[PDB]
This record gives sequence, structure tokens and C-alpha cells, in this order.
Amino acid sequence: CVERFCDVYWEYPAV
Amino acid sequence: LLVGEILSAVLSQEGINILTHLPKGSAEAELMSVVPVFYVFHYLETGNHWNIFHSDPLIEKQKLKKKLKEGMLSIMSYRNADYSYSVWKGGSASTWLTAFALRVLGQVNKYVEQNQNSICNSLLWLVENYQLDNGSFKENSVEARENSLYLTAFTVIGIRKAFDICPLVKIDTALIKADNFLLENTLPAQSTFTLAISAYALSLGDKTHPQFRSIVSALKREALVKGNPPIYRFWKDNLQHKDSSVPNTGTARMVETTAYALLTSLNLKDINYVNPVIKWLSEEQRYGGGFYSTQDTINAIEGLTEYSLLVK
Ligand SMILES: *Cc1cccc(C*)c1
Repeated sequence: CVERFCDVYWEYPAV
Repeated sequence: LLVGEILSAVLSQEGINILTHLPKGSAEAELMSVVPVFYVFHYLETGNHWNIFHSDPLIEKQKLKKKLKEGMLSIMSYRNADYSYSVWKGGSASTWLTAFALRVLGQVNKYVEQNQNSICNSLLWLVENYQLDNGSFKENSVEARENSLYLTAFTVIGIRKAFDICPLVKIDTALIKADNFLLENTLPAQSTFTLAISAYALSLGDKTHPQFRSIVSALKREALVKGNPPIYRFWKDNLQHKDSSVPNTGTARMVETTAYALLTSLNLKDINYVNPVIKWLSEEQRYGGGFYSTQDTINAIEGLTEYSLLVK
């Protein structure tokens, strides 16, 4: 499991 | 250490294990062979980590300086009579490659002194034959602006790294004009990659310019993060509004963009912001010290080295 790509999100989400 | 992989790899006389294929006899391959040796020397010298060697410090410093010097002689084989550089010996000159050679030689000058006049000749060739009136750079003979933004940023990086060796007014002027092209054409952005390379290039000059600060803030608004507060921070190459998905694995353009974001932030001394970025880069690094390709590898190594000197 590559944890650094688990639950990644945009810090300033467009919506 | 963050610089542990390249340090071990350079001291062993082995390659840094970049994933991409570098053709034998290409100028890029030779430039990339001297790259890891420089950043090691730069870390050991500037950080004062000759302590690492319990044998003879002066003999080991001389041994690296010799390797650094051997890399320089190899790069000179790709230099033309007009002091431009070619990707293959005897092939036509490349503005891109000439800009890449100036970055490496400009950096190496710090510890192994270059021929000042030779660097001047390469800089003047670059500025007088391949900078347009608008300040952008072209190569030898929406999508157009992206290409122009990329090459200009890449060329500005090369010129900035070699500038103190040959600070002539014609070159100073070229930088002013090239910087103004980047300041005027970077926002609104078309990709995070082009935004990031522009930001880093501008970060090597006047860090107080208002449009440079808007470009940087626009880049920070493209940040991907994991955790709350962020444990990791990184960038992908496409803007959120063009592609609002979150990435599942790494790429070359992702690491390169992230590296330019990191180097921009270190030049602004934003040490709190950077820790989650180096954490991510540290895990994307391969055994040996390399990443996916050449340009993501050079800038990521620079980022890791400069962070290590700033923090340790
Ligand atoms: C290991 C793992 C699999 C799927 C999703 C996550 C967040 C982690």
C-alpha cells in the first residue's frame, strides 16, 4: 500500500 | 539524511538510477552524470560534512573535485565553435541544451572555476540569436504560449545560474525582458507545470515583484495534500479546473512540477510550507537517488540538498 496517494485531496478545492 | 542516496551512490562511483533511458553519447547523459557529483560536493562543502570521512578529508575533497573536472571536459566535447552546444556532437545547436549546460557549468563554477570567457560566449550566443523582441526564447528550426513560456523559463534558469560569472549589460537586459515575458504571460495559467517552471525561474531574480507573488500564490492554490494538517504536499502537472481528479501514483511531470514548487518556496525561505513537500519527494526517490527522468531528477536533488543545508 502506497500511503502517500491514500486520501489525497486538493488543498484549495474548486467547489 | 535526505541526501543519503546520492551521497552513497557518488562515493561508490555508481549511477543514481534514473528510470528513463538516456541514449549513449548524448550531451544530456553527460550533463546528468556530473549533476549528482556536484550536489554531493555542494552538500559536503557548504554544510561542512567532510567529518563524514574519518580517513583523509583533503584527499577525498580532491578526489571529488577531479571527478567534477572530468565531467566538465566531457561536456566541452559538445561545444561548437560559436560556443553553443549540440545534443549530439556535430549536430545542430540547441538553445535548450545550451541553457542546460549553462545551469550545470554555472553551478559547478562555485567549486571548480569555469573559463569565464567561454561562459560569456555561450550566454551572448544564446541572448543575441534566440531571444525574440517580446523577451521570450525560441529553439533552432494556446500551445505556442505554453512552449514559449517553457523554453523562456528554462533558459532564464540557465542564465541566472551562470549570470554572476558574466554580468554584462546585454545579458542583464535579456533577463529583464525575459522575466517581463514570464510576468506578463504566466497568468491566467494553462498548466501547473508551466506555472511552476515560470515561478521558479522568476524566484531566481526579483522576489518582491507583485506579479511574481501572484504567480506563486496561484501555484500554492494548486497544491495537493494528504492529511489534516498536511503530512504530504505535492503538485501534479495539470490545473485543478482542467482536471479535478486526484492522482493515484507518481509521474515525471508530477515530480518536476513539485520540485519547481519546492525550489521556489526555499528561495522565499518558507520552511514550514516545505516539510510536507520534501516528505513526499523523499518517498518518490528511488534507490540510488534518481527519480523518473532527467529534469525531475535534477530539480528534486537540488531541492533535497538545499533543504538539508537550510535545516541541518
Ligand atoms: C492501503 C490503501 C488502500 C486503499 C485506500 C487507502 C486510502 C489505502
